Amino acid sequence: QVQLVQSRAEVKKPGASVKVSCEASGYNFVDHYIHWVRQAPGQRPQWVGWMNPRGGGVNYAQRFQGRVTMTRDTSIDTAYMQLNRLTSGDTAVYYCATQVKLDSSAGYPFDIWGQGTMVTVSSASTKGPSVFPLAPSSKSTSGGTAALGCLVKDYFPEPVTVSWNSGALTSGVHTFPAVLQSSGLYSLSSVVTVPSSSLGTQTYICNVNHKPSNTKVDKKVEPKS
Amino acid sequence: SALTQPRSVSGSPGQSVNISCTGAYSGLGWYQQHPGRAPKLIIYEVNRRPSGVSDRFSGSKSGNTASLTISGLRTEDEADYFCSAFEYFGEGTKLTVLSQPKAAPSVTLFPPSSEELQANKATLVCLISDFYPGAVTVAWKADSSPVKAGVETTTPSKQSNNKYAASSYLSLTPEQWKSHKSYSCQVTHEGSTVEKTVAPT
Ligand SMILES: *[C@@H]1O[C@H](CO)[C@@H](O[C@@H]2O[C@H](CO)[C@@H](O)[C@H](O)[C@H]2NC(C)=O)[C@H](O)[C@H]1NC(C)=O
Repeated sequence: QVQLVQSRAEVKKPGASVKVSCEASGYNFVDHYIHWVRQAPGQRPQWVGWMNPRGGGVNYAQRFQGRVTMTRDTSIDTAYMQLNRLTSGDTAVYYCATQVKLDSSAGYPFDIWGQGTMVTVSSASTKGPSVFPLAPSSKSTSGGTAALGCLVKDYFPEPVTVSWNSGALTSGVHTFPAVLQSSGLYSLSSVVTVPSSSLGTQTYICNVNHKPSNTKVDKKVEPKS
Repeated sequence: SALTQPRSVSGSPGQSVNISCTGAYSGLGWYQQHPGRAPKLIIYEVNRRPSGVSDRFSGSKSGNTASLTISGLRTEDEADYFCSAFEYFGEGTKLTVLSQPKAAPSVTLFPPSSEELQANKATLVCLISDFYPGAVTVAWKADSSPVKAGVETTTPSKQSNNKYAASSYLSLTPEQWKSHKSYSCQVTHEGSTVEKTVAPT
């Protein structure tokens, strides 16, 4: 089976370098150019360059010259791509690709693709979140249901688990996917919908656990003044 | 080599949709891509399928504009589609296969908490849920004037009930929060707007 298999994802500090590997199998490695294509999240693929594994020759896109390095080890059929002095603009999934099973004259386009190597370049360091209540109000309340929640703000990295009253409250809980601020840290909200008449008789705690920073926080969400 | 293709196309199950791509040497490559996966070449040399690619995908080209046609639309087809010419790629076309009734978003807006304000920060939290298709635009208003700074909006994501959810965060300083009598979160979905507003206490 003709395939390319790449190395695991990497989280790098600005200014570091990353070396992504790409092992080919099921065909003759030295016979086909290895192409590297990167794709920033939600953007268009960006061709980085190709490497001729027969003689090691390379051609890089202009905006990477002097910064990218493409090498190969023909004895184990793996190509490498090293990108230096990383910035946040280099955050992307990095693919190796090649043309093998095609009846083509060009060597473009590519029918074999690696699974991708996510490279995230961030200055964020591991940090537990600050939890803030989101209080029920008359603007939340509708038809006897009140919406309350908590704002899990500024943590890194993913994930956090949110639960309510130690998971005793599960019905009506909606935990939203987190946003990544330009700060580099994440924030998410969890909202739970409860009977408004239950308010004041019932106590609602949101439990936040951040295993990476290893914090655990409990915080209550009761009606304001 | 600047290849341009429409931003989005839509269709229902079982019908046909096509995606054009204008630019020099266009149509020499057509890629389909599902989230978290490598691009899958489906068409090459304008009209040829590689082995393993379905009959339902077809290619053609008229003048400067190659067209990718997908017949018998399945929900499997919902994906991003890229044309390519040698090293260069088009910007991409998201294809939305309409698999469920149109559902308007429900919106919830929380003001900054008192504890966040005592820490000299203010976040407004606009929660958008239960909408289909997965596409909203969020605008913020300070009283009546648009606000563009301090806004972070998530891409839509699928809930357990197959509808979509998104959220938007407006970061203010306490003084800006207190110097206006209201802030609004306006969520536009399929050309129809839903607004929610909050006020300093
Ligand atoms: C792509 O699909 C569109 C339809 O969405 C085609 O436009 C239709 O073309 C046929 C043939 O001329 C007509 O019967 C329809 O009335 C057209 N509708 C519209 C709105 O134009 C278009 O021709 C297709 N293009 C290609 C290259 O297949």
